[PDB]
Amino acid sequence: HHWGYGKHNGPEHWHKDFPIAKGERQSPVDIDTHTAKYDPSLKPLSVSYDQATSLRILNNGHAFNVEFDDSQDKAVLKGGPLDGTYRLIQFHFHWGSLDGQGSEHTVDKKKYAAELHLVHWNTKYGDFGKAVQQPDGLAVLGIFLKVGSAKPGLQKVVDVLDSIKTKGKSADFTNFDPRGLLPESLDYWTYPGSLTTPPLLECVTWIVLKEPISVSSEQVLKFRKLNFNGEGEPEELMVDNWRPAQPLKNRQIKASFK
Ligand SMILES: NS(=O)(=O)Oc1ccc2c3c(c(=O)oc2c1)CCCCC3
Ligand SMILES: [Zn+2]
Ligand SMILES: [Zn+2]
Repeated sequence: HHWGYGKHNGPEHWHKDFPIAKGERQSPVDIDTHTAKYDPSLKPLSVSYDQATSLRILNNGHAFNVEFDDSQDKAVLKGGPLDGTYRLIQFHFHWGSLDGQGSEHTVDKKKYAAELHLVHWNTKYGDFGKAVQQPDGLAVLGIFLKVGSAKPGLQKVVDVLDSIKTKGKSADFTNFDPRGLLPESLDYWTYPGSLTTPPLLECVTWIVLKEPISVSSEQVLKFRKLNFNGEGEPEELMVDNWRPAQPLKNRQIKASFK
């Protein structure tokens, strides 16, 4: 039926509605450190979020995301394996039913408690809608979350989750600075991939940071209180909203660090 993350509408069923699910560059993938290739040509990432303008946070039934005003050339991502400028549009997370799983990408088969995705679109295509139709239309910055000390910058996000527990619930979320979610180092791995939820378009240049951010058990726990269902319906806890690793095929994962 409508795709989801359940046993009867989850990732293993998506290909029926979206044939590309079995494509040549699907995401996520497992990053093998034995085969990752250091590319001395890769430029450092350039992140300019000082002018980022958050608008609201919403539960869309697949996860929760914070939307940004992508009108002006405000918050942009450039450099790295990218050509041109990419505007930040929104960010969301993927997490598990327990600390031992939740991330989409894995490193040497290791799974993290959650994964943060900052989505950006290539300005040369005019708008977000037209970018998804191109192989270099989007750039998603992926950040792993491990359980440990608390991340101050994430507190504002977790404290507001109470008010958007069910699908359809939205809340104004202004003045949130995404810089507080970034790790110390910007070293990264990169490869061409796709969106990890339907429509699964292969229009993403993936940039996965090597350094995970630390979040407390208390913080991650609040993610698990959200629901997939809308208000006034069978309760189905929003947990394990991640897609398993997909076949690497003929792709090569490059590293910006030795
Ligand atoms: N893991 S992820 O960043 O690829 O997740 C997604 C998957 C699909 C979308 C889509 C849209 C978006 O804004 O963020 C997305 C993030 C809107 C329309 C394009 C396809 C669906
Ligand atoms: Zn080796
Ligand atoms: Zn995602």
